[PDB]
Amino acid sequence: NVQSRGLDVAVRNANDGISIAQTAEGAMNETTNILQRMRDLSLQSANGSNSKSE
Amino acid sequence: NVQSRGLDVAVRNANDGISIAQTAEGAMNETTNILQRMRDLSLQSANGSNSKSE
Repeated sequence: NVQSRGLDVAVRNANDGISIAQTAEGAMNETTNILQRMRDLSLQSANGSNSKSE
Repeated sequence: NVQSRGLDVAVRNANDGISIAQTAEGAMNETTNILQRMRDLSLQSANGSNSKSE
């Protein structure tokens, strides 16, 4: 009965660690989207056609 | 006749010993339930998702 209760808590604890990993990965999702946008703007800005104003 | 009376008293003393042992065990029944709950809380607190507040 002590092990059964401890396994109930253990499943709750694995779910909580699942949630922290989920929330973090979701935040990294927008970090990837933002970084890719910077990369496209960097390629565009490297073109020789561009002047200094743009 | 003396042994018959002393045996009647002996059953009374055996029953009183049963009563005391029974009560002491009923109290230890709740000591077990309280300790098991304390163990569930400790397992939950050992999780890393918790902050100092929890």
